[PDB]
Amino acid sequence: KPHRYKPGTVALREIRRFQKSTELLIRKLPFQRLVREIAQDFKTDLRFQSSAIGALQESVEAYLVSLFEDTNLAAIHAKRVTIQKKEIKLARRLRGE
Amino acid sequence: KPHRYKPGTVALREIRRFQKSTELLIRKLPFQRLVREIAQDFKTDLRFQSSAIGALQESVEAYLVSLFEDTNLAAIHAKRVTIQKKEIKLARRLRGE
Amino acid sequence: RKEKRKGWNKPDAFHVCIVSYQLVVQDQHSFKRKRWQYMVLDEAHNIKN
DNA sequence: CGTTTAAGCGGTGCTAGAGCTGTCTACGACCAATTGAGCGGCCTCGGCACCGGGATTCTCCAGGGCGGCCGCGGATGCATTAATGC
DNA sequence: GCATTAATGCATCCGCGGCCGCCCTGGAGAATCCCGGTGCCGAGGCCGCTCAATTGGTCGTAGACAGCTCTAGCACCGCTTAAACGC
Repeated sequence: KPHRYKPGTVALREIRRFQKSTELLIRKLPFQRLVREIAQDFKTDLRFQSSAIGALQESVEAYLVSLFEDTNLAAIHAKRVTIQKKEIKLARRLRGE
Repeated sequence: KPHRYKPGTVALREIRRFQKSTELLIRKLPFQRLVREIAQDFKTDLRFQSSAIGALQESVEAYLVSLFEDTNLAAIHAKRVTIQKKEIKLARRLRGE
Repeated sequence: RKEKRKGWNKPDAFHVCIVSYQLVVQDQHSFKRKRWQYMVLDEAHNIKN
């Protein structure tokens, strides 16, 4: 007799788990090589401090959280629980972008 | 044999008629008594110039036109042609208000 | 290891524990809580630095 | 579709608040001398980090009594075929 | 040798019997909260230092106070249609 959860249970406790945590969900090294990758073709041989990387990752994380909340309400307006690409284009375009 | 249009024809020629016109759709006297009505409980015995009323009516009209366009696209996202109150709350909330 | 450490603190479920070398670096916050009598090091040319 | 109330507009008598201009006078810009409160440096210890013990509530688990079937074989009808009587 | 005829080897037809699956009730299992238990480390206190705030003097300078003016807003009266409204 295996013990399995029904679909829709672990997402709620993942919301309860991650919504109580203030930690960053993106690792430092792929964001480091990504920031250096975008910084490669703009100005060659640049340097980055130990600071000012968790600021970009922090504003990217919180701005993406607010974008997922507005897109989540946009998917709520469509009377379903799934997020779609047209919800991201709708909630992205309606914010003035 | 009466001559009547099918529902959906006169709205299109009303769009063609009013979208070519730059005139104001709100009368001057109810907007005058409305502006004086909101200006009554703030500061008593105020005066208004002959200008600065079509500026408020112009920004109200154009801002309400852009709100009706964003709300119209919000009703387009709902796969229908009717505007609803939750479309106004959706397009109003998603603009940062 | 959480299953090994759920009969660990209050009673005496073991007279001697077998813990690897590299696991105390991650579990150093947990193994420092309990008092021990003997800690021995096999092949101590790894801790020579 | 017909029926009404009221803005648009032409014209009127005002006035009270908008708007440009001298006076001087508080009153703030510009400059020496002191210093004391605020800033670099330090080094501790009590609140903080993480997890066991145990109670508590969370959240799913598998069997038990009510319906209308198809699977299959016995049959014994049919048709054949050799026995056999002519 | 041929008909016929009883034996008989299959005939499809009929009738009987087996096939379980979905609601209701048997609790099972582990995630969470809270209270200690001890090792860790940076918040703040203390000290050394040190520099723009503070106080006073000078000096000149725009802002409030009238002063006077002037001009479009205010309130209004009456044709003239025209969107608003009821259905």
